[PDB]
Amino acid sequence: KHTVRAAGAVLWRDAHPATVEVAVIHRPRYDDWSLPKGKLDQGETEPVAAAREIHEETGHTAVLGRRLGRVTYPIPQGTKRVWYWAAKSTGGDFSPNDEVDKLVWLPVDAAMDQLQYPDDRKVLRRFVKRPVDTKTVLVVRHGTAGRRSRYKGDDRKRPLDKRGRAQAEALVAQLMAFGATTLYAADRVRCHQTIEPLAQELDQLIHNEPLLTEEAYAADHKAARKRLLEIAGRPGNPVICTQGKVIPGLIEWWCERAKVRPETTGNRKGSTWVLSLSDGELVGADYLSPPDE
Repeated sequence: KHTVRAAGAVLWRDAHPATVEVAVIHRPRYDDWSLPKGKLDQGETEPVAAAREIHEETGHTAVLGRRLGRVTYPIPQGTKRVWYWAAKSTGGDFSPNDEVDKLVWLPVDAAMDQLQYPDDRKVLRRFVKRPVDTKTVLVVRHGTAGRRSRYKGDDRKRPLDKRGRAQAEALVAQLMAFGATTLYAADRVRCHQTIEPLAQELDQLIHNEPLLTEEAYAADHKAARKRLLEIAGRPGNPVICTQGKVIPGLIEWWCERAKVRPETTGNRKGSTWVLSLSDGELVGADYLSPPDE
C-alpha cells in the first residue's frame, strides 16, 4: 500500500479562565509544540491508535468523541493520512520522557498560540467550532454475511462469514475507543453476531430490536427513526447494529434535521457511524470504514 495511516487527538479536560483546556505537547525529536499523534501499529484502526497515542504521549486515558478532520502529507511511497479526534481525559498523569518532555494544559486561544503548525491549528479550529462534551451513539452495519437467500427466514438467520467474523472481532477495540457501554441490534443473526465480541468484552447483553430491521422499515420508514432517538436518549453510549437499508436514511434524516455535515460517507458492511450528541442534538456524524478495509 502507498498510504501510511496515522491518528491524533485534541485531548481536553474540564478545568479556569477556561471551561475546557487542551493538552499541547513538546516533542524533543523535533523541538516542537504539537498534538498527540502517531502511525497505526499492526492490526489497529485509527480510533485505537488515537487512544493509544494519547496514553503514550500524555499519560492520560481518554474517551474519543467527535472526529476533527484529516491532514495529508506527501511521502516517498505516496501519502500519509492523519485522522484526528476530540478526546476527553478520563484519568492518568503526565510523566516526561524522551518522546514528550513537557505537556501544558491551556485554554483553546492560548493553545492556538502555542501550536507550531498550521495543520494542528486547523484541527484546534475544528475542535472549537462545536461542543466536545458529547454523548456518542455508534451505528454499525453488520459485517460481511455472504449473499442473500430467497427464503426470508433463512436470510434473516444468515450468519457472518469468515471475513465478517474477523470484522466483528476487530470492532471491539474500535468501539471501546468511544466508550461504548450498551448494545442493541436489529432482529437479525448477523447484526447480533457483529457486536457479540463486544458484548463478550463488556459483559453486556445485546438488546434485540425488531423495529430496526429492513422488514420494519418497509412498513414504517420512521418508527425506526423514533427508536434510534429513544435509544439515544438513554444514559450511556450505545452501539446499534443494523442493516444496510436502514442506515443511510436514518443518517441523512438526522443530518438534515440537525444541519450536520458528514465529512465522509459510506455504508460498508462492518462500518461505523459515530454520532455525537450535545444536549440531545446531533453535532457530528463520522463514518468509519470497516476495520479490515
